[PDB]
Amino acid sequence: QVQLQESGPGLVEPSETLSLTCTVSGGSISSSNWWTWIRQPPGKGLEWIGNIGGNSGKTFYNPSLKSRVTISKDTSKKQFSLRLSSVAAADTAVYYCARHSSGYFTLYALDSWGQGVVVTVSSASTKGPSVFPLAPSSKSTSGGTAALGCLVKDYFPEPVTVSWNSGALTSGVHTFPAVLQSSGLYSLSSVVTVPSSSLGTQTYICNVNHKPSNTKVDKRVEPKSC
Amino acid sequence: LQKLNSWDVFGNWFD
Amino acid sequence: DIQMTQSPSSLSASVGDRVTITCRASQDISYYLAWYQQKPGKAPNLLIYQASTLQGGVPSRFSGSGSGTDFTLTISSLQPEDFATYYCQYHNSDPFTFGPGTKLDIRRTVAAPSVFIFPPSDEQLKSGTASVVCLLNNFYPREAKVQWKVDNALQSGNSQESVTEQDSKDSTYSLSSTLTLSKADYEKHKVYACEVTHQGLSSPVTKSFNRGE
Repeated sequence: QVQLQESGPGLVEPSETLSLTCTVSGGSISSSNWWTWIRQPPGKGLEWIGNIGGNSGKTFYNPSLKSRVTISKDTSKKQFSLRLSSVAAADTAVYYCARHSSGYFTLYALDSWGQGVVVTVSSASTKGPSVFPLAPSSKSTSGGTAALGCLVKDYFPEPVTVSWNSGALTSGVHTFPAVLQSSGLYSLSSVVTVPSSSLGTQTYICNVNHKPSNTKVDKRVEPKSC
Repeated sequence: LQKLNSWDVFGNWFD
Repeated sequence: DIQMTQSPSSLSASVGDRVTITCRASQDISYYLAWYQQKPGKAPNLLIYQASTLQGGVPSRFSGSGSGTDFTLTISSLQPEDFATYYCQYHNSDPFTFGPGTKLDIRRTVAAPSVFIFPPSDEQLKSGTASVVCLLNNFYPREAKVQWKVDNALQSGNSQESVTEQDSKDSTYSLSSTLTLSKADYEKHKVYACEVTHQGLSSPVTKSFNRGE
């Protein structure tokens, strides 16, 4: 049935306007659904922003945002949109689109959701990561197990994603939440444990994706040469 | 400001 | 309009348990209560709406009850992948208020960490900074203490740490601690060591290396 794909910028500067768009497949915008926007500030719970009736175009907005929020829809483009004007640091949040299903006289709930867009409000500039290897060695080996990884450092804003060998290596992978350094940039590590007997035969490559900078970087991770 | 009620739900079935 | 509260704010339970969490509305909301599961880093998933209607595709072990102001979500036969934050929501009129969430962790037997240390790469050193990484793998409970020592001098103020979410099968955590120094400071010292204390360890574990080996 309905599937939702969200789009929009990862970084907005204060006092500017944030715009997000959701593209719908499996159904018409013009329908008894209420197309919805939700956000989640860092460390906090979920907050309903507002909705728009797919057929009627009636909009409802959260009173803590209504003067700055506008929701609109375009059936011929299979999309609906959110505009948040005069953004401030407190609008930093993950933003979601969702489908609120309806009955004839009462509503059901948010049964379909977009994947979320991480939005940061800041005057700092976007910066892609530097990727450094965490090489396997004797001091990263336990039994027949070796740990290795990638240090993804000095990027802004969130998020980055990491896969290993294009997603063919998932067992034993740990990608840690990012920390905010005193420089104002983020840093995370991704590690994987593998058979020690594979270091001489198998290639290990971390694929780092930072969409706010359109950065994709593949880093080979090998034992050192001392 | 107006609140979403059963008339709004019902009206959104038309067109 | 509507204020929503949830209780407890967090809990742990064991695999196989039947666990109940609660939601209360500050006003009568009839049965127009929904429950969502939110995994770390993901959009929420609807579990229940109209207080007790199970959404299609959701496992049979989730159920809800209640009407008026007091509601409950019950997870029977609790599974290790059921760790999450659970949110209630008034789903029939604005502002469709969500509760504050209830964080559910899965309880298991104590497991000591495997500890690994990574010297800075030559690449990073060329840039003038040195990051030393200490990794604690697959331990339980979450609480661990990592102390850095450089030539047997306790460090403070120059490291940060991060912890993964629970593993959806074995319910363990992993933790990464990074010590950050300048290239020049890093080249002034020999022995770099991560010291780890944890409920599953009889004495602290120290993993170390000599710079340039």
